Amino acid sequence: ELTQSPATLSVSPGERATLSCRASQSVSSNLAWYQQKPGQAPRLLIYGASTRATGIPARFSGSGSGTEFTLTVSRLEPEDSAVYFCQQYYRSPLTFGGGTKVEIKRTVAAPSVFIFPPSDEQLKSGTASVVCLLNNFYPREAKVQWKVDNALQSGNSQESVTEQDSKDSTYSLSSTLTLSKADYEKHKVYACEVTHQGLSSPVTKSFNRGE
Amino acid sequence: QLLEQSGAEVKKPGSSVKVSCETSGGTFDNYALNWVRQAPGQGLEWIGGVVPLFGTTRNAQKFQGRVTISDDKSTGTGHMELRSLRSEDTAVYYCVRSVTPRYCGGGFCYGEFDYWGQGTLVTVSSASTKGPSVFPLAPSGTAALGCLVKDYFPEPVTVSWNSGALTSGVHTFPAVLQSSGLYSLSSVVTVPSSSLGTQTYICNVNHKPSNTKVDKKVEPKS
Amino acid sequence: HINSTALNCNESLNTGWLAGLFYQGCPHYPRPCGIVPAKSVCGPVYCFTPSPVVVGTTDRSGAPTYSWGANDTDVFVLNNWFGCTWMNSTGFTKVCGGPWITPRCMVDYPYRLWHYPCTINYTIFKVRMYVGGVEHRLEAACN
Ligand SMILES: *[C@@H]1O[C@H](CO)[C@@H](O[C@@H]2O[C@H](CO)[C@@H](O)[C@H](O)[C@H]2NC(C)=O)[C@H](O)[C@H]1NC(C)=O
Ligand SMILES: *[C@@H]1O[C@H](CO)[C@@H](O)[C@H](O)[C@H]1NC(C)=O
Ligand SMILES: *[C@@H]1O[C@H](CO)[C@@H](O)[C@H](O)[C@H]1NC(C)=O
Ligand SMILES: *[C@@H]1O[C@H](CO)[C@@H](O)[C@H](O)[C@H]1NC(C)=O
Repeated sequence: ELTQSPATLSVSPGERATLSCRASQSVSSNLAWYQQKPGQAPRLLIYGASTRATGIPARFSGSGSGTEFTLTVSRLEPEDSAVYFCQQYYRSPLTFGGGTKVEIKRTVAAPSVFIFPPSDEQLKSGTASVVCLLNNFYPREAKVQWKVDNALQSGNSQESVTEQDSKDSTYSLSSTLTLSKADYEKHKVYACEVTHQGLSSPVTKSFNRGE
Repeated sequence: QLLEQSGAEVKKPGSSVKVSCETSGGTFDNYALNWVRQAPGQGLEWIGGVVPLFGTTRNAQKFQGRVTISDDKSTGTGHMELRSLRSEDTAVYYCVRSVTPRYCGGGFCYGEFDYWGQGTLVTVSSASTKGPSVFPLAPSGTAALGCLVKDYFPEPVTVSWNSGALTSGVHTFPAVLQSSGLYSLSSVVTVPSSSLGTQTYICNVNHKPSNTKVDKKVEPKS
Repeated sequence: HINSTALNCNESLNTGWLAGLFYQGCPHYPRPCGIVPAKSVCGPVYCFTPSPVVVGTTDRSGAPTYSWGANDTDVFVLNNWFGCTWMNSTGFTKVCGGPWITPRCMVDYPYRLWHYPCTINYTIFKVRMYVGGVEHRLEAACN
């Protein structure tokens, strides 16, 4: 059984990333490292503890034997944002470590904020979804508050956040406010207020029902 | 080398599922076919594998008796059949093929996993399958627009834009489970404001479990 | 019959050689064939009568065994054919008595290329040769 600690890492571009795999019992050198980029299958990086797989850039390097293993990524770049898993093939059953998710740091970037009213088609069917988009920001922490005719909302919104972008190391986030058609038509001003480190003051985007 | 797996699936508990693994080009030299799964938020778990030259198999204990893994050496198509499905079996299942064996022990062989399929999400649920409703997120020097993909079950849906001609700037968000037990997601893209009303934007929404394919036109409102 | 194949293989030092079990640098007399413990063997054992013959794992009584040579009781009884060849557990070709019928021709058999990789570019010919008083037809691989 394989232990990867810590389960997360946050490292700056150009610097070196060091990942740890500990086996509970010797696996000699029968250990592989895989990289799993967002939404993709894992790809083999290292086998036999230290041999680079074909087509793997040389800045990926493994070492160790027995129970202590290390994957080293030299000169990190944005494309390296991923989960890395170790795996042993010394004895059956084959086992994997739990993974270490590497986030690549970048400069603070404010979200670009967009608000979208519910479509006429959806509203006709009895429900209103109001969507607020926070596009391409860093770091991941961000707050979205919905206000309906200046009344702060609670309990009627859900958020979803992308995985870190492999090219610009940003996140995007969507917040969806869900209302019945009847509640939606009782009010006029719909606003989402965005608080983020990259913003000196909170940004508000809004629309009035019916323009 | 590219491994291509059959599409996503939804199955009632107790049912069976068979996932296939096809090689893009012709078959290539490999000595073992294995299968590996990943729960939606979790890590990687080995299911079992087959060494076709010797006809041997190994399975992890959780699957002993209900999994059959096989490999068609003539077509290059591999299979995993998983039986007696339970809800805990919901997972992305990955096909893997190994090229260079590293040790053998009667009568099975082991080594690193060279090639991975893109993965097959299998959902095991007693709930009803439901295709999504797709609504435009209309645009108001960079504009944003999108498609809201509401009230479907189970995962996954895929969204492309303009039949794949538009990929830069696209964000298709992880689905969220709503209180109704149905999923919702949005897909957005940023485009030049000067393209609005001149460039056509269509989101292509695919929900394989309900065999739904929807094209939605997104344009600024009147 | 198939799981009478000893399959104790460990790439260890030399890397890659075990692929030759599945698919595709270049002289003392060998010792006579005896009883070989299956635990040291990786892949099929061939003997040469001079025609190639596979010998499966048995116990020491000759009773066939079917455990992929994984047990201490598993052996190859090779004392009788003129010689035998196999791969040992760490990738070394072993001979007792290779199966050369000529200074430049070797008996051909499914694992010739694995056991004798320096004959990869030899050509296969249907030949006939006199062993003792017995003509034999076989396929040979020649320089
Ligand atoms: C497989 O064959 C090789 C070659 O004979 C064995 O390696 C020899 O082992 C002895 C005992 O330790 C050494 O004294 C020799 O120097 C080794 N020779 C070489 C070339 O390394 C090896 O031990 C055999 N493996 C098994 C499992 O029997
Ligand atoms: C494989 O082994 C099993 C038990 O070890 C035996 O019953 C079976 O006959 C063997 N198969 C072949 C084809 O020899
Ligand atoms: C195989 O050999 C390695 C060293 O080359 C050793 O550590 C291991 O214990 C051996 N047995 C295996 C991998 O089953
Ligand atoms: C080795 O032999 C014992 C008894 O002789 C048997 O129980 C065991 O299953 C054998 N090993 C394997 C791998 O079959």
